Amino acid sequence: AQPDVMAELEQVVAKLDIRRAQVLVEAIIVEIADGDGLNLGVQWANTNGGGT
Amino acid sequence: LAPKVVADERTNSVVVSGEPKARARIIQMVRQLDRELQSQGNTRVFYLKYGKA
Repeated sequence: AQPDVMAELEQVVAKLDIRRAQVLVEAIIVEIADGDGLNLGVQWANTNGGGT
Repeated sequence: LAPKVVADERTNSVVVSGEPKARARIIQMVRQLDRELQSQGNTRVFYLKYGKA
């Protein structure tokens, strides 16, 4: 380009070529799970009377 | 038959064709516009911080 644009492109480049900063990204996924089933049940069977 | 003005963009050279009064005054006009840019250009680059380019 023209020397006037060359000097303009030279500033654009210098700004655009800036050392891009780095990022360390730690994620922390914590899950906790449990629960209580309970099955208690009573059955009575009698020949004479009847059963449940 | 009077002095005329030109330029080359390969060497970026002013070309005059005419009088020595034209040599005298167009060497002035060479110098008038041979000024460089002062920091701020035609083109800028904005570093956006929270916005995505």
